[PDB]
Amino acid sequence: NLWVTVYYGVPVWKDAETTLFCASDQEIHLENVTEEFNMWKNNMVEQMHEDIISLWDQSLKPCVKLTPLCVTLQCTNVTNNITDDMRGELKNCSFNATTELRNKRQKVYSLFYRLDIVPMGENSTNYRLINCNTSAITQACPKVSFEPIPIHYCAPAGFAILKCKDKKFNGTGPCPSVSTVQCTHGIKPVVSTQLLLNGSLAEEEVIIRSENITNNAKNILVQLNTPVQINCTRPNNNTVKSIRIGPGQAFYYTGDIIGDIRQAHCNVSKATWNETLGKVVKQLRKHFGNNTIIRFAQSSGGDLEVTTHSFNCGGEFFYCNTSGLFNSTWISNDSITLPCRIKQIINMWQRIGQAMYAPPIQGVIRCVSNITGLILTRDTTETFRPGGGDMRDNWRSELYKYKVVKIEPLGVAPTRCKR
Amino acid sequence: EVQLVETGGGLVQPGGSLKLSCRASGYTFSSFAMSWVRQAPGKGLEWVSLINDRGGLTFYVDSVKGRFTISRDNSKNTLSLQMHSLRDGDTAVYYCATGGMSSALQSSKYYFDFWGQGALVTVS
Amino acid sequence: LGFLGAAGSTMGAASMTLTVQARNLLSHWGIKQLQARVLAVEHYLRDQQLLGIWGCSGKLICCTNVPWNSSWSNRNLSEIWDNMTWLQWDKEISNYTQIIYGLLEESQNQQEKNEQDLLA
Amino acid sequence: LGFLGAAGSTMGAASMTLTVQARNLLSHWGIKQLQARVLAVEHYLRDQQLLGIWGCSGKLICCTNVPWNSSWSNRNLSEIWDNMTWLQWDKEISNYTQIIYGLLEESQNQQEKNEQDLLA
Amino acid sequence: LGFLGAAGSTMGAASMTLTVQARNLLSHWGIKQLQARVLAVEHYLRDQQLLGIWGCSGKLICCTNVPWNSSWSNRNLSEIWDNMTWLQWDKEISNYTQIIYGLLEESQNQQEKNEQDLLA
Ligand SMILES: *[C@@H]1O[C@H](CO)[C@@H](O[C@@H]2O[C@H](CO)[C@@H](O[C@@H]3O[C@H](CO)[C@@H](O)[C@H](O[C@H]4O[C@H](CO)[C@@H](O)[C@H](O)[C@@H]4O)[C@@H]3O)[C@H](O)[C@H]2NC(C)=O)[C@H](O)[C@H]1NC(C)=O
Ligand SMILES: *[C@@H]1O[C@H](CO)[C@@H](O[C@@H]2O[C@H](CO)[C@@H](O)[C@H](O)[C@H]2NC(C)=O)[C@H](O)[C@H]1NC(C)=O
Ligand SMILES: *[C@@H]1O[C@H](CO)[C@@H](O[C@@H]2O[C@H](CO)[C@@H](O)[C@H](O)[C@H]2NC(C)=O)[C@H](O)[C@H]1NC(C)=O
Ligand SMILES: *[C@@H]1O[C@H](CO)[C@@H](O[C@@H]2O[C@H](CO)[C@@H](O)[C@H](O)[C@H]2NC(C)=O)[C@H](O)[C@H]1NC(C)=O
Ligand SMILES: *[C@@H]1O[C@H](CO[C@@H]2O[C@@H](C)[C@@H](O)[C@@H](O)[C@@H]2O)[C@@H](O)[C@H](O)[C@H]1NC(C)=O
Ligand SMILES: *[C@@H]1O[C@H](CO[C@@H]2O[C@@H](C)[C@@H](O)[C@@H](O)[C@@H]2O)[C@@H](O)[C@H](O)[C@H]1NC(C)=O
Ligand SMILES: *[C@@H]1O[C@H](CO[C@@H]2O[C@@H](C)[C@@H](O)[C@@H](O)[C@@H]2O)[C@@H](O)[C@H](O)[C@H]1NC(C)=O
Ligand SMILES: *[C@@H]1O[C@H](CO[C@@H]2O[C@@H](C)[C@@H](O)[C@@H](O)[C@@H]2O)[C@@H](O)[C@H](O)[C@H]1NC(C)=O
Ligand SMILES: *[C@@H]1O[C@H](CO[C@@H]2O[C@@H](C)[C@@H](O)[C@@H](O)[C@@H]2O)[C@@H](O)[C@H](O)[C@H]1NC(C)=O
Ligand SMILES: *[C@@H]1O[C@H](CO[C@@H]2O[C@@H](C)[C@@H](O)[C@@H](O)[C@@H]2O)[C@@H](O)[C@H](O)[C@H]1NC(C)=O
Ligand SMILES: *[C@@H]1O[C@H](CO)[C@@H](O)[C@H](O)[C@H]1NC(C)=O
Ligand SMILES: *[C@@H]1O[C@H](CO)[C@@H](O)[C@H](O)[C@H]1NC(C)=O
Ligand SMILES: *[C@@H]1O[C@H](CO)[C@@H](O)[C@H](O)[C@H]1NC(C)=O
Ligand SMILES: *[C@@H]1O[C@H](CO)[C@@H](O)[C@H](O)[C@H]1NC(C)=O
Ligand SMILES: *[C@@H]1O[C@H](CO)[C@@H](O)[C@H](O)[C@H]1NC(C)=O
Ligand SMILES: *[C@@H]1O[C@H](CO)[C@@H](O)[C@H](O)[C@H]1NC(C)=O
Ligand SMILES: *[C@@H]1O[C@H](CO)[C@@H](O)[C@H](O)[C@H]1NC(C)=O
Ligand SMILES: *[C@@H]1O[C@H](CO)[C@@H](O)[C@H](O)[C@H]1NC(C)=O
Ligand SMILES: *[C@@H]1O[C@H](CO)[C@@H](O)[C@H](O)[C@H]1NC(C)=O
Ligand SMILES: *[C@@H]1O[C@H](CO)[C@@H](O)[C@H](O)[C@H]1NC(C)=O
Ligand SMILES: *[C@@H]1O[C@H](CO)[C@@H](O)[C@H](O)[C@H]1NC(C)=O
Ligand SMILES: *[C@@H]1O[C@H](CO)[C@@H](O)[C@H](O)[C@H]1NC(C)=O
Ligand SMILES: *[C@@H]1O[C@H](CO)[C@@H](O)[C@H](O)[C@H]1NC(C)=O
Ligand SMILES: *[C@@H]1O[C@H](CO)[C@@H](O)[C@H](O)[C@H]1NC(C)=O
Ligand SMILES: *[C@@H]1O[C@H](CO)[C@@H](O)[C@H](O)[C@H]1NC(C)=O
Ligand SMILES: *[C@@H]1O[C@H](CO)[C@@H](O)[C@H](O)[C@H]1NC(C)=O
Ligand SMILES: *[C@@H]1O[C@H](CO)[C@@H](O)[C@H](O)[C@H]1NC(C)=O
Ligand SMILES: *[C@@H]1O[C@H](CO)[C@@H](O)[C@H](O)[C@H]1NC(C)=O
Ligand SMILES: *[C@@H]1O[C@H](CO)[C@@H](O)[C@H](O)[C@H]1NC(C)=O
Ligand SMILES: *[C@@H]1O[C@H](CO)[C@@H](O)[C@H](O)[C@H]1NC(C)=O
Ligand SMILES: *[C@@H]1O[C@H](CO)[C@@H](O)[C@H](O)[C@H]1NC(C)=O
Repeated sequence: NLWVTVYYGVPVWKDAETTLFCASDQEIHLENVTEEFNMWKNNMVEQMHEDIISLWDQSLKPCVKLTPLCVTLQCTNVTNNITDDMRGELKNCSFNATTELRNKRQKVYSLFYRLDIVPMGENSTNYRLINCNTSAITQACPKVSFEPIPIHYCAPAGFAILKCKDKKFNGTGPCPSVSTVQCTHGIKPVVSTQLLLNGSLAEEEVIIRSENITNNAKNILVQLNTPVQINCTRPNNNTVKSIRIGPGQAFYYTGDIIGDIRQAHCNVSKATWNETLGKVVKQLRKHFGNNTIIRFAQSSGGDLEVTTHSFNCGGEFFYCNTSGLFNSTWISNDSITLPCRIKQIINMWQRIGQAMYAPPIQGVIRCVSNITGLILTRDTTETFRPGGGDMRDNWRSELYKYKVVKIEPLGVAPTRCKR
Repeated sequence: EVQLVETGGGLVQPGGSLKLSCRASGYTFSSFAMSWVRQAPGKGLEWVSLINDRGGLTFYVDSVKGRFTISRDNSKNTLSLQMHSLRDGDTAVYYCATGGMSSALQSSKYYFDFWGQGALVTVS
Repeated sequence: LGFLGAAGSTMGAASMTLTVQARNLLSHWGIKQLQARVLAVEHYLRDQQLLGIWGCSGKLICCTNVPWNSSWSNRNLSEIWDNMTWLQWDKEISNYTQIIYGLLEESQNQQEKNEQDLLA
Repeated sequence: LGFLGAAGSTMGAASMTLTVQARNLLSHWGIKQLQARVLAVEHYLRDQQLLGIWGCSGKLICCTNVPWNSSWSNRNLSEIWDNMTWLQWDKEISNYTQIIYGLLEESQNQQEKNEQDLLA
Repeated sequence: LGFLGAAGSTMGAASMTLTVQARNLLSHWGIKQLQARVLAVEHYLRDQQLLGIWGCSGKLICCTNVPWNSSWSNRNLSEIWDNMTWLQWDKEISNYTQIIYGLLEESQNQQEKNEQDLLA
């Protein structure tokens, strides 16, 4: 009747995990393929997380380790015209630093942000740096930028990356329009918390994605279909000086500020932001009731790293207060100014044993970026607050459309052909 | 409705040549194997030749094996037979027929489903 | 006409693109990339070894002397080759591939011994 | 009589040493050596896969059903096998090897389908 | 019935388990493990290449046109296939395997040339 016939080169695949490789400085449509996608169970996210951290750590290996600076500092108030918003933000700290010769010392004074230092014994002249009790700070190399250069992830032979082209796709379930790609689009590893910057926009509508939308323990990733432009600045002219603390080892610090001292801040158009939230609210009401109340509120608690919008602006690390963006209730040429704090001693990843010193940048800093999505958490009346402390969510927002499968070319079927 | 229409020749001298052709319509031409079946004026049916749906495989009755060529054009829905050396014994009606073979991934045939009306070939 | 382009097509159509997929099976930081490459080679060789064991070495379409059990699938040829894509077919008989593979090996083992004794 | 000893000899002489060359295709500090070894294996397997695709698996000399186009080379057999060494020949037709390889694949694909339908 | 289970059995019994062993040939800290895996692949490929050179590609039992020299072993078939296990046999003719391998290669080289001239 019918006989087993063996075929090799069959267009069949199964879900699989593997190691993807980099490509830095092609697409086949698959006409009648419907595939099941599931962001949040996508291991491409876990790989990107580990690769970004590893590359970050590698870049600090050849940089000056600031152990000579774990000394007592004598700090007084800065003798300049400091506005009310900046009182107590800066301190003028003196210390005895090592030099290139072991039997010599030098007296150095520098400006530090208050967030980077701590009083000892509750004494108002003697302070230490924040990490002297937990870690050695490593200074980032001034020649190495923090720019989020795009990375493409490519599959090894025997594997393929499938891509979902459905414009209304929410990260899970069947995708009726699937193509095969050799390598992903370039993804910029932008590191930020509650507002996602410089990512991809939704093609048509604001898309709200959540692993379980009714579960208040889960985060909600909101992709915008329009960017909101945000303008950030540190409006102070910084004079950057350096000293040798060892054999070819230079430490960089702010010596002084030229002119008045003002608070760093970000500007979001008021009208654009109100249109953006109206769109988010309309989509939230498709998961929540229609005749409901949607309230936005500020982050409820935790340290500065999670209660603010954290980002790298021109090499400086900003911590902006977004209570001016998330303070409204929606029931059935102005701008919003967001105050920002600056830190030089940071921990980047949610880790304890590492710390980095970001050397100051000479001059005045300005950067412009696009808000392309929000990370929200949820508490009638539903209340939503900013979230985003875990960087894996930033990467889920770009990788949600990709899946990795293994090719299984061998198979059998009945035919009328016999050996 | 499936139609097979022979548009071949007529009278030819012994030792000459004559080409038959058959135009097909009403079905996917390329899905079926085809054959030529011959009927002498006073006789029954005789199988002469068979061709594959893709045109790659041909089979013949021994009596015409070194003389006839069976061919196919799947773009023009045309079946053809080129006959050479035409013996007096080749006088017959030649019918265009669909069937006689399948492609392994298909249910089998081994019978003829459709017939044309036949060209009369006379060798004098 | 590219790699996996036929994935949504019928088995009888997709079977004509076997060389398209066959050619895409082959091609401390950097170690995990070597592991991926070594593993891809090992996977490839196991499938090739298996075809050799079954007597299908060197070919993409191989007919055998193993009959089909309709307990494996009772669909006819029009259901299988003119519908059920290869992805659909693979799901339907996944439970039976080890039984079929064992029967392909057993058959080849009898064939090689019957052929050595006819050359004697 | 050793590896590449026939490189300067005529194609018809060099063709008798094919096993001499075939056997010399197979065999942080130390990683670049693994990369070289993995790469050598991958190269080897791609050439073997290609012979299989063309229906030449397991042999050093393989005849095909692909006719020669004299647009590729219009030299006769005495010019090619009794002069032009293989290095010279390779230069002369380098521009045509992808056309020829494509035609070898297309032919094998028709041959395997015509043979499965004759076993039916 | 598992891997090497037949090692203590007679050659004529052990010859029926060839697929059992064939399938067990394939599958800074961690580098020596990659070296072991790369090496296992290279070993495998050399044995497969050698079978191809002798004209035995794709099969576990291969008959050749090389006669046996009784200078290699003068035992009869009952002594060899109904006694001397494969471990015992391997010891007895170890001194002759390179002579035999050379003669298998020479024979295949004559066979491929005689077959190309008959297709001409
Ligand atoms: C979101 O995307 C926008 C658009 O890409 C991005 O804005 C860009 O930021 C970079 C980095 O701050 C700007 O590039 C600098 O421009 C100044 C002014 O000309 C130059 O002086 C800088 O060169 C010095 O510093 C470099 C190290 O960063 C050294 O390598 C160099 O030798 C010099 O010493 C540098 O070129 C760029 O101009 C803007 N683009 C625009 C249109 O404004 C924004 O930062 C992204 N946001 C986030 C959070 O990633
Ligand atoms: C953010 O908006 C404020 C207004 O609220 C801008 O402040 C003005 O800046 C101009 C100089 O360009 C001064 O002449 C005005 O006197 C300032 N107004 C006030 C009320 O202070 C600020 O420049 C904007 N932002 C950014 C990020 O550069
Ligand atoms: C930090 O304090 C130092 C003094 O400890 C300030 O430097 C002095 O400035 C006066 C002028 O006001 C000069 O006459 C002294 O010679 C300077 N002393 C030294 C050691 O340079 C310094 O300006 C203060 N820093 C800031 C940013 O205000
Ligand atoms: C952002 O600014 C708001 C004020 O606009 C801060 O909110 C206040 O927090 C204190 C607790 O420390 C409450 O007692 C006040 O009632 C809050 N004010 C208002 C108007 O609600 C908020 O803490 C700041 N966030 C960060 C991270 O600095
Ligand atoms: C066909 O299979 C029949 C039932 O076999 C059983 O069911 C199948 C689905 C498998 O699970 C198998 O392991 C079970 O044994 C047999 O009774 C029948 O004899 C088989 N036909 C053959 C081999 O001739
Ligand atoms: C091939 O099968 C066709 C469909 O058969 C029917 O539907 C399938 C899914 C089963 O449930 C089967 O038992 C049903 O009878 C038939 O229409 C077609 O005629 C069959 N072809 C041949 C040549 O037998
Ligand atoms: C032989 O080639 C003729 C010319 O083909 C063209 O020139 C060669 C050198 C290649 O560059 C090719 O890609 C060009 O198309 C054809 O016209 C002729 O039909 C070919 N013979 C065959 C295939 O029968
Ligand atoms: C084979 O070719 C020989 C050389 O032919 C001539 O030189 C070559 C390079 C071309 O330019 C060609 O057009 C010239 O005619 C002939 O001497 C020899 O007779 C040929 N052999 C046969 C059997 O035809
Ligand atoms: C069989 O072998 C005879 C002796 O060959 C020699 O002894 C064997 C054991 C090997 O060491 C070999 O290298 C020596 O040459 C030959 O005299 C005899 O001709 C061979 N039979 C053949 C090849 O027909
Ligand atoms: C096969 O050989 C058997 C054993 O032969 C004897 O012992 C071996 C070890 C040698 O020393 C040999 O010279 C001796 O003659 C025979 O008993 C048996 O009959 C032989 N079988 C056949 C068919 O000839
Ligand atoms: C600082 O503020 C005082 C009071 O308004 C003013 O007299 C003084 O000139 C300002 N300093 C500078 C450098 O302008
Ligand atoms: C220094 O600044 C702090 C604000 O952080 C203020 O409370 C204190 O009184 C100031 N001391 C002097 C001497 O100006
Ligand atoms: C620096 O050294 C001097 C002695 O030369 C000492 O009086 C002063 O308190 C030291 N500075 C600090 C911050 O300990
Ligand atoms: C360092 O001191 C701070 C108080 O200034 C304390 O909160 C922190 O836990 C200490 N770190 C360690 C490792 O003990
Ligand atoms: C995402 O889409 C799936 C499939 O339609 C649906 O079951 C799920 O509830 C949706 N989740 C969200 C947050 O929209
Ligand atoms: C989603 O969350 C609800 C609680 O809001 C829970 O009852 C339900 O079981 C969860 N569903 C899944 C698939 O985890
Ligand atoms: C900042 O200081 C530099 C001198 O180092 C001067 O050339 C520049 O114009 C100043 N910029 C501003 C905004 O004050
Ligand atoms: C941001 O700066 C651009 C010019 O670079 C300006 O057109 C835009 O209005 C500014 N946005 C806000 C919110 O101030
Ligand atoms: C935001 O939208 C609401 C609802 O339409 C409206 O009442 C409110 O005035 C708007 N606010 C701004 C700043 O446009
Ligand atoms: C919710 O309101 C919108 C109009 O804003 C309407 O189109 C939609 O059908 C309503 N959905 C339900 C469940 O009532
Ligand atoms: C929210 O807006 C009201 C004015 O409508 C203002 O009084 C209140 O302080 C704002 N809350 C925050 C946290 O800024
Ligand atoms: C914001 O989006 C627009 C539209 O895609 C683009 O032209 C612009 O360059 C983006 N801005 C930034 C800072 O990337
Ligand atoms: C997809 O299905 C349509 C019929 O609805 C068919 O014409 C087309 O060829 C199929 N696509 C593929 C890749 O087979
Ligand atoms: C699908 O299956 C049926 C038999 O079940 C068959 O008649 C048909 O040819 C197949 N394909 C199409 C074209 O629907
Ligand atoms: C395959 O096996 C599963 C259990 O693993 C069983 O539920 C199913 O009915 C079997 N039949 C198929 C899909 O062939
Ligand atoms: C080199 O050419 C000479 C003729 O000049 C020939 O006798 C010799 O065999 C050739 N060498 C090789 C390796 O073929
Ligand atoms: C070289 O080519 C010519 C034909 O062109 C041929 O007669 C001769 O045999 C070839 N080899 C020699 C020995 O020169
Ligand atoms: C081969 O191609 C080159 C251009 O790449 C051309 O100049 C040459 O004439 C071609 N002919 C040969 C050597 O066969
Ligand atoms: C071991 O030898 C005995 C005879 O003494 C035999 O029956 C048994 O089958 C042999 N074992 C194997 C694995 O062949
Ligand atoms: C062992 O060898 C002898 C011949 O030497 C043979 O008669 C016998 O069959 C072989 N095996 C057994 C069963 O002893
Ligand atoms: C095999 O070679 C050794 C020397 O290496 C020799 O002593 C022995 O007699 C030879 N004969 C055998 C065991 O076949």
